[PDB]
Amino acid sequence: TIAGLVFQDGVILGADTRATNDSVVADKSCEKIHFIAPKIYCCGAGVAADAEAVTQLIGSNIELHSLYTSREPRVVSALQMLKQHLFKYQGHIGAYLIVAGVDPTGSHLFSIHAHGSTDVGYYLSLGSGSLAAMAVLESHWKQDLTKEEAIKLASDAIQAGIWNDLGSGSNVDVCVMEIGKDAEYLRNYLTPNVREEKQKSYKFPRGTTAVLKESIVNICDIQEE
Amino acid sequence: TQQPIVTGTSVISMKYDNGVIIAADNLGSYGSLLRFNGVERLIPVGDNTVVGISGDISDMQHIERLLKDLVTENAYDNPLADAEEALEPSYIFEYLATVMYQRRSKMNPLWNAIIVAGVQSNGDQFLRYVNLLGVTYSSPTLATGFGAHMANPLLRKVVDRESDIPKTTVQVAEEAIVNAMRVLYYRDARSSRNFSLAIIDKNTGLTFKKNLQVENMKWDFAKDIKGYGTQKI
Amino acid sequence: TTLAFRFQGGIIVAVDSRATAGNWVASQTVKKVIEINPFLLGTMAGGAADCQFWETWLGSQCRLHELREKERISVAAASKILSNLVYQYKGAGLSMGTMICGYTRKEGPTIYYVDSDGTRLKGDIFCVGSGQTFAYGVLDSNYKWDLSVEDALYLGKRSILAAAHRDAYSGGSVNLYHVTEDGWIYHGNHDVGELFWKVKEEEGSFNNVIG
Amino acid sequence: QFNPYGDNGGTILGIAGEDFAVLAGDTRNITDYSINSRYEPKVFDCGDNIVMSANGFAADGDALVKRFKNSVKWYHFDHNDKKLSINSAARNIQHLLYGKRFFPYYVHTIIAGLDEDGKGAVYSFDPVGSYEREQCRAGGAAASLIMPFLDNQVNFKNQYEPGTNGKVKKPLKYLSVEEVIKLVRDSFTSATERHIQVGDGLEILIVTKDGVRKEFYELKRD
Amino acid sequence: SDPSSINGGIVVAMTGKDCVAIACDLRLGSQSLGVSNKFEKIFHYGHVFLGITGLATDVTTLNEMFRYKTNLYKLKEERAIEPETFTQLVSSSLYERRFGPYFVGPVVAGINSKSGKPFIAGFDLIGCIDEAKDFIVSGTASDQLFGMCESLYEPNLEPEDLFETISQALLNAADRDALSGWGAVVYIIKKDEVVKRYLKMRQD
Amino acid sequence: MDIILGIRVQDSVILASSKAVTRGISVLKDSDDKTRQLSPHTLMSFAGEAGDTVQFAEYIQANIQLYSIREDYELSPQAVSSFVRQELAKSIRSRRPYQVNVLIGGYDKKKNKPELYQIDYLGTKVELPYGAHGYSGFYTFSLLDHHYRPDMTTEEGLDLLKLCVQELEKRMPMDFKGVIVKIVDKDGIRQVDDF
Amino acid sequence: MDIILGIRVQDSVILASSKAVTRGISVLKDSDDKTRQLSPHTLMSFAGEAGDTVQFAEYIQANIQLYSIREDYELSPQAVSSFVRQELAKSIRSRRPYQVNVLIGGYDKKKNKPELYQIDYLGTKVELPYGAHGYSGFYTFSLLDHHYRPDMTTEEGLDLLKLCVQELEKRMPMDFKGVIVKIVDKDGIRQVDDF
Amino acid sequence: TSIMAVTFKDGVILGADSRTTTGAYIANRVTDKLTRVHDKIWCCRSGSAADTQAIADIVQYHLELYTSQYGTPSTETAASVFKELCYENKDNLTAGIIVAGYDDKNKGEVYTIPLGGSVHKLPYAIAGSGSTFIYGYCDKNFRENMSKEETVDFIKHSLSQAIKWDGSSGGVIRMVVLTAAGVERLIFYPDEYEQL
Amino acid sequence: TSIMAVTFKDGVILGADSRTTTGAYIANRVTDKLTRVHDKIWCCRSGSAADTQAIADIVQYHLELYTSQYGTPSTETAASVFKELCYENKDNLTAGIIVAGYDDKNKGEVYTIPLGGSVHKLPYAIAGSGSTFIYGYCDKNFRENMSKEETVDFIKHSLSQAIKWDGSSGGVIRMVVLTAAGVERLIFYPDEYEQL
Ligand SMILES: *C(=O)[C@H]1NC[C@@](C)(O)[C@](O)([C@H](CC2CCCCC2)NC(=O)[C@H](Cc2ccc(OC)cc2)NC(=O)[C@H](CCO)NC(=O)CN2CCOCC2)O[C@@H]1C
Ligand SMILES: *C(=O)[C@H]1NC[C@@](C)(O)[C@](O)([C@H](CC2CCCCC2)NC(=O)[C@H](Cc2ccc(OC)cc2)NC(=O)[C@H](CCO)NC(=O)CN2CCOCC2)O[C@@H]1C
Ligand SMILES: [Cl-]
Ligand SMILES: [Mg+2]
Ligand SMILES: [Mg+2]
Ligand SMILES: [Mg+2]
Ligand SMILES: [Mg+2]
Repeated sequence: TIAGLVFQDGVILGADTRATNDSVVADKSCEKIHFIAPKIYCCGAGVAADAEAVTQLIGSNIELHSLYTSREPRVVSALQMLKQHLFKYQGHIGAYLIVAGVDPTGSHLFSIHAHGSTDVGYYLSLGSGSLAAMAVLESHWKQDLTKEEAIKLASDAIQAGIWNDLGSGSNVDVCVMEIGKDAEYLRNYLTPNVREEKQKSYKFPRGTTAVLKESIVNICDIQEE
Repeated sequence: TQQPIVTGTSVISMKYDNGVIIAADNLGSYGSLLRFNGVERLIPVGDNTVVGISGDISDMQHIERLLKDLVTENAYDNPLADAEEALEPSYIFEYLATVMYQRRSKMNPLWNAIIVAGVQSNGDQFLRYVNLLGVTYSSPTLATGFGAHMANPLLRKVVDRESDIPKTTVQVAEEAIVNAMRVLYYRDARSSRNFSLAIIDKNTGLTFKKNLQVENMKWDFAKDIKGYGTQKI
Repeated sequence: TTLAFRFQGGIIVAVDSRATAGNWVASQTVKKVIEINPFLLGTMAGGAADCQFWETWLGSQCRLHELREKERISVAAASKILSNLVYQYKGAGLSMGTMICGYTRKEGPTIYYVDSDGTRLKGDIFCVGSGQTFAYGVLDSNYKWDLSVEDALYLGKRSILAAAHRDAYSGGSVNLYHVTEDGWIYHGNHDVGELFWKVKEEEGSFNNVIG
Repeated sequence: QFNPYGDNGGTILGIAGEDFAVLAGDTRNITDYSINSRYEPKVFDCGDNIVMSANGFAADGDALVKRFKNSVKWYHFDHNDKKLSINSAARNIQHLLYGKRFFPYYVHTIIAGLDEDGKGAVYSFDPVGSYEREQCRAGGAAASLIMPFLDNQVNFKNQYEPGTNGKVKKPLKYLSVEEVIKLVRDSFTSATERHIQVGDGLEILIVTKDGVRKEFYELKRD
Repeated sequence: SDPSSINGGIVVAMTGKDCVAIACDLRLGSQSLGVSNKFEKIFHYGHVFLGITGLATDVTTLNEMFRYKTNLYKLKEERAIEPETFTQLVSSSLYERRFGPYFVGPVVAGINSKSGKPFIAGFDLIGCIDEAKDFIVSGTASDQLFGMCESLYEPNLEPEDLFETISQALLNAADRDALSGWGAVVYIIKKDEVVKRYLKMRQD
Repeated sequence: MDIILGIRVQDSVILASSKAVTRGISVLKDSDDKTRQLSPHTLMSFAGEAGDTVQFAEYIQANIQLYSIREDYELSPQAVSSFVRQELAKSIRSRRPYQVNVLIGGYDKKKNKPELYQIDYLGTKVELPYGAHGYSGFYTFSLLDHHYRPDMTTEEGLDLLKLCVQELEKRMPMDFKGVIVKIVDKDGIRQVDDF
Repeated sequence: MDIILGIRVQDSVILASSKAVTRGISVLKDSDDKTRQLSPHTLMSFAGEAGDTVQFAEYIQANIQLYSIREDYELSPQAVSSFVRQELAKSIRSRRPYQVNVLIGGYDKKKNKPELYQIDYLGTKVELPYGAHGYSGFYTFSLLDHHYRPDMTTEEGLDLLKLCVQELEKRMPMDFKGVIVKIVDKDGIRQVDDF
Repeated sequence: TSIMAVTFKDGVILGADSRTTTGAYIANRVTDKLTRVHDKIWCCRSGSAADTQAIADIVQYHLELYTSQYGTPSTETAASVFKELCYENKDNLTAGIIVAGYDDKNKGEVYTIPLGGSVHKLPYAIAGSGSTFIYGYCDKNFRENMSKEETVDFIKHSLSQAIKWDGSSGGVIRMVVLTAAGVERLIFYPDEYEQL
Repeated sequence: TSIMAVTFKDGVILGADSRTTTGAYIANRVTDKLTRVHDKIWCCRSGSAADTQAIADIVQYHLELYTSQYGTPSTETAASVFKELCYENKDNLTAGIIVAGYDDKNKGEVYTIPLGGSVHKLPYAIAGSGSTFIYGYCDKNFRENMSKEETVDFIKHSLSQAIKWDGSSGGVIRMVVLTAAGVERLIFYPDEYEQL
């Protein structure tokens, strides 16, 4: 469940922290809000390695470009490079991305599909939890939201995802990118799913397990005279 | 085995302190073509039950008839037909859930998902789901098609569990339903603006409102969106 | 993994106790031998439901026969009711491989293999199931007609242990039966968990394994 | 094509103590990535001190529980109100299931109660009616997560007496109902963490000579 | 046909108090046929441990590939690679074969020799990194390991307690998998000590 | 193509390899040697698709012979097995893989130890006390689990292989026309000419 | 299984039928008789799908045996063959055809003449001096087309059959575990015990 | 999608709905389907969103390099580059593009490039899934040399019928006016056009 | 096929084109697609020509036996008969039928039965391959309580457009007028309707 929306003087991103393999949870605390530049972030949905690899690739190139041009990197640059690279691979890099940031041109919010289509928007959601999120965003989004409002709406859109979508779960990560300020990354912004204390401790009496042989492993380099 | 041809989209509904609310748009779709702009998909049975039907309209029109024929049959040699031996919502649901599951088991299903909304003899709320597979489930909020994905999130924010039902008034609940229908109109390409809504309340009975319309639609922000990325004009 | 062989001292029957759902181990404690009467045994391999049901149903039919004919059923006649039954279902996807093992006066100790494609064979040695090849290898290499009852039990056991080890789809435990003039005798459940280590130590076999 | 089957997820768990049995199930009902209900009961009192769950395709599971409940009603009628023993129930369900061997019920069935010696009993069935009596069984989506835990904790598998080198097994014991419920709750917390179809609620039906008692515990709702 | 389940095998990694544990089974088979009861899936470069489940030809290939890269690394950096850095190398190396993957489930375990901080990670076959605080699971009985770990596990276990926990996770999960077992190995790892133990398990 | 066995005893490795080359309906030959000497003390038996088998073995044989001339030295069995596994491991991600399974039986003159390596067409290497490719294993691994010891003499190893050959002739559907048998030991590679 | 041969000589018919019963990877039996006596002077050998073969053989047997009691008389081989043919020809257009091929060897006591009939599962009948079903024919027919003479004795029939088995044991891929041989003459049916 | 361009006395007008769909889910309800390849040459996009974005981008690149060297390219030249891409990659493209632009010589010009990658110069053009419903209407109601206000009405009425009957169309009706005066963007909300 | 029925002040009119195709071959250019099931209950057929003929023949039978027993059936009862057949045999049928009839009580009624076998009572109805192209035109030009001359024209213009765009349609426009006055058959030839 990934989302982003614009507010008065910036843009905000939200994401859940669940990774799935078929029907099992592979990860309960993964970061879906990837770094591209200091003030450009990318929410990732779809094939996990694909979303992670394509944001790292473009983020690496945006850094070399920033160095080369002696300028703050623009969101439309990250947008173009993600979109041209996904397009080249005709969907086979199964990455669904929400791009947002501040640059010298102002604040920006874009969605990117696996085949290389881009959308412009004031509020966007992507992934299995996107309909749960888009229902909250379509109920409560207005123009000139304050930051306190924006963070409430974004985190409510991800919660819709967590509760109502099996594909989404665990915690809410948020990233705030206000104009003329440092972007603030708020990993575990909400923690609404802490496992309740267990009934028992399953710690075994020592010697419970039958052992055939023992040996010391040599991990040091050169045992020496 | 068939394939649905003319189809009706989301039916959404919820329990509140005294009764149940159920709503459905007035569209019969023919694939992508928005063919029929006057189709009623909430069918009341007596004064205590509304059956909300989504899927193939021909299979819905058949179920309509089954229910109309059921009222007739229930009257036969039943001096108490309009009192203690009137049809209950639970009796109507169980009839449909029987038929639905027998049609799937003959590999000739009725291509529908059905919410039975109503209030029982004793004033208890009744909300139960049945579809073409004969799968059944009850919840304080129920929705079919897009409404499962978009309406349920919104309606569960009001009634997230059983103990929330007595704290929810008919004004709160209706407002939640009318809002959810607007969401569904923004985001379902096979929905319409013109919808119907029924409240079944254990005091005021069955209110059936026709020709409702989504309003307070927010489009303004559209004027500012230009191109798909780098375009400024 | 099921086997049954004939020898000087009658019949030896041994089965494993594992049930599967693909690579999911469903159980390690299953019975694969139905006791049809005091003189008649059934082994089970294939569809869990197919074997349990139709061999239970075979017991019914063996009981009706002795009510109607005031006579214990022949192993031939019992094996041929199951084989004629499955032959009616042929093509419908039943999965059964089974040995009807029993003693009558007229026949002496007898073994009939029956499978869901309708094969019915009499013989002195059968191994049936995913593990049959592992069992055959040990059994065929130690088999004589004139083993002691004690030795024949051990071989039948050891043949199932052999298959329990190598075959991914066999194991749990070895159930042992001995059929004589006097009828079948249970000779115990032997958990592979404990039996593998005792056999390794005592026999000095299984030198493939870190012991 | 029309696919007559579906998957409502959910997970169930039977454990047989000395003079009692439990049958537990999550109350969550799903299709695909949608939640249908957070409270849709799945473990039913069928009478005669027999509790039963048919977990999988919920429609087939309802059909079966509904047909077994009726089976019980007719066994009273046809056999002068005689109590249907669990072993007799187990055999009856085999016939119910196997009747549909060539168009099965897509369910894994556990029943629990007391045998005719007053001792706790769990019976367990594949979709076409194979069955075995056990101390332990988990069914449904998270069976593969739970059964190894039950193997370890209820049947003391792979556990040996400390200081016996590895030659004396931990001796088998009957657990108290207090101890069994802790295992049940810990099994469903665990499953809920790692399986996206397990959560919302845990309902436990406990069966003793005195009758059928219920317990309900919240599970995580994500 | 499914490469991830021809040979079988499981690996499980747990963190404890100033320690990590990694353990594997010893089975290698061709589906139903068991072949080797000595096939170890845990390898080490310096003090960084790698368990690998999946297609056995890829298990062997990737070990030979990570011995090669970690040897050069050490010759240039003049120091052993650390678990955090090795994890990235594995991910890089899996993702470079994105459209022709190795059919493996890698698991990194070790202690940062500078910070003294215990570290485990796991990967999908194309390099997505899962960096768990508690435990990682891989192989044909992964579901069974998730269930065992999620119940049995508790944080800050001493070396001799974590040994008992991890052993009981593997052994009971292997016994509900047809393609795992046949013996098992557990590595107890401390900052400047590493014990290796062969577990007596059922041979079916 | 449907039976190659090997067994490592105390002081030697014995490879046993069926003589039948069958195509469809006809047995074309009953005296086929499914083997190549890789170096004086290293013998590789092979079984798999037609052409592929000999083409692979003769390619491996050339390469080890080229190595032996270049260094004027014989590679350890462990080295030759590793070379081979890598050629198959490279081959499985090719346009058209070698569909060949192999046993490698060697006497390492450095460690004075016999060594047996089973490698399948995927590049799956294992050192074993006894090995088999194809359906043979299904019978012979249980036999050898029962009757093998690691201190057996070469005659005891040959007696143990007769049981494997008797049991395969008893229970296997195809007529494989017996085995050629070769012993690898400190003195090199010899063929037992009566079996 | 697989190989059923028949040779009609001067004054007898000789059926030869393989003793193996194989299912997938294991030879389950090596002493199987693939023949039912239909009447004292008429023998049917059968091969094809498992289950079908014995069910169809014993079905034909009971029907002929019934006819023998009802008329106190023995149907000619020609009558038995035409009845069998029509049962198969009826079967081929059933819901589930009998997948069974048969040879019928009879001594017609009315004409004092041995007769061999070859019938396939489609109900294709032919009277032949020698016959075979499945892959056997591809070898044994050319062999008999060379060595066969109509005026041969039974001892010469048996030699001519030993030539057919030796060739089949040389050039066929699957071990059929020898043949059971039966002579049908004026005196009835007997089994040659050592072959 | 529902898109058209109409030549009138003073220049040309591009029209489009704002609905983007992933099956029956509206992925974006305020899509801008009117895209600038040059100051006074715009196109309407229909087909694969990815495909037509990639294409319009390359075309914008080509016309920008054209302008650097040879100055302002004709509408025809913009059509020709769209065609070249569409035609030569027809085996991997689902693009149906309408090209519309203003010169002072040629005045208003509309070209349509359907799934063939063929080119057709037309007084007006309709395309997208919603266009099937309004062939009848548009053929009956179109005239040459309409005023600006007439042409805004013709498109607003036409796209309105297209949106009503096509589930894949909907939202706001965006237009772009192209004359010697310059470049005027228009928007019309549902509460205006629905009640026509 | 292009088929429509429209209710006006004096009753109802059915209109159809005359073109039957096998692929792109016109098997019949003078088909009468307006088929009598009773004195003043007609239908227009679309889909499988076998299937709709079988159905119309069976309904003509049911309404003849109805008239024998219970007098003149309502247009609603004809629609129900058409629906009962179409719904119940939906897996072996490809029938899109419009039913139109005149009572003195109910005046003009129109029912449409699309593929699945559903029934829809409507002021007017259009159907067949050619109908997609006039949903826009018909919606903008239909009024209730039109005169006979207005309804002939509305139908003639509408089918004229469906014919222009649809290759599966063409030939002559057949109309059947159902009033108190009786039954009037109108034909219109290409040289009239094309130049509209
Ligand atoms: C909100 O809507 C969330 N819904 C959850 C989820 C899981 O769908 C996801 O898209 C998430 C994306 C994040 C995960 C954390 C890292 C950044 C990306 N995706 C996954 O968790 C992804 C599921 C998935 C599998 C396959 C496909 O296409 C076939 C799409 C999605 N999981 C994985 O990729 C796992 C990670 C293993 O730990 N591995 C595999 O699926 C392995 N296969 C990948 C496909 O190719 C074969 C190998 O988050 C959204 C935002
Ligand atoms: C020795 O060789 C053993 N090999 C192990 C094994 C497991 O293959 C088996 O055949 C064992 C037989 C015993 C019989 C007595 C009752 C316990 C089981 N078979 C199974 O465990 C059987 C495997 C199997 C599955 C499917 C088919 O045909 C499709 C054949 C065999 N298991 C089952 O049937 C499972 C039991 C789960 O509790 N259930 C299903 O597979 C459910 N499906 C059944 C088929 O129809 C769809 C539902 O023992 C031999 C002796
Ligand atoms: Cl777009
Ligand atoms: Mg969960
Ligand atoms: Mg195991
Ligand atoms: Mg095993
Ligand atoms: Mg629309």
